[PDB]
Amino acid sequence: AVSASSRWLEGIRKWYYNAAGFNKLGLMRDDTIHENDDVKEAIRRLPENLYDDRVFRIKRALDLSMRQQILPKEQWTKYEEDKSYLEPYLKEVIRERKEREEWAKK
Amino acid sequence: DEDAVPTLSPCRFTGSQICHREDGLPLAHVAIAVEGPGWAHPDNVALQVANAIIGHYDCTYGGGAHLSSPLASIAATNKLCQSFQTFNICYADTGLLGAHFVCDHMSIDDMM
Amino acid sequence: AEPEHDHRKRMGLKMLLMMGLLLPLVYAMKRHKWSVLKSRKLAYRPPK
Repeated sequence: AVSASSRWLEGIRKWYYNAAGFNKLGLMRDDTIHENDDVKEAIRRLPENLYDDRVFRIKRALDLSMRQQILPKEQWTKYEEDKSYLEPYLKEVIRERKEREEWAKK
Repeated sequence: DEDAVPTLSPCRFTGSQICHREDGLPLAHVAIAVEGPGWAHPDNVALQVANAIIGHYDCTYGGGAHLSSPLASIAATNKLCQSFQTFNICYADTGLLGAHFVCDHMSIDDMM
Repeated sequence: AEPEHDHRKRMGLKMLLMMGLLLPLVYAMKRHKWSVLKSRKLAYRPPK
């Protein structure tokens, strides 16, 4: 259904994504997340392929940050191509903690 | 016999490091070498004398503590090692002179 | 007010001349050691 308002909402989201600039280092959104306990558990649950891809992406970014350089524009992560690979692991970890917290109430 | 031969061009040695990090693998392999001279060179003999002093080791040798080589003795006593070997690989006018070893992840720094 | 004025400035010249030597040289020392890192190449080689 939804057309004109949605693309503008997406436009501000896409604008901010580019201004954030983790994509200039080849980072995905989920690579940049602060490692709390919920997050560390989500990393631990990642499958082999995704875990190893995550590390290479961090390494390549820390390497760039040391040299104070960025990737060629060709190689920046496109907002449309940004895979929220951690989110469903993290969501489930949060859901598990919240159930424990409800049981601890009663 | 006939035209177009090459003789061997000399091969530049570079002080350098390659690090294939693979944590899935149960033991680390490290090889380290300086530039040897060639096949031809008289001081290959004295380098080999020296390499024999450092020697080789393996976890299936008799003699932990009592082995003559201080590398072999300490590697056995302190469990630093599954194996090491000295080498002097020779090519025309260049070589690889040093040592290879195989060890646990927590033992590389001590072995070096 | 300031008997040290003349000594202060002679020392001052001696400082700037020394710092003009020592700052580029210590910089060159830090650049030497850091070279190993600043020119490092990474490759990712996963199975399949």
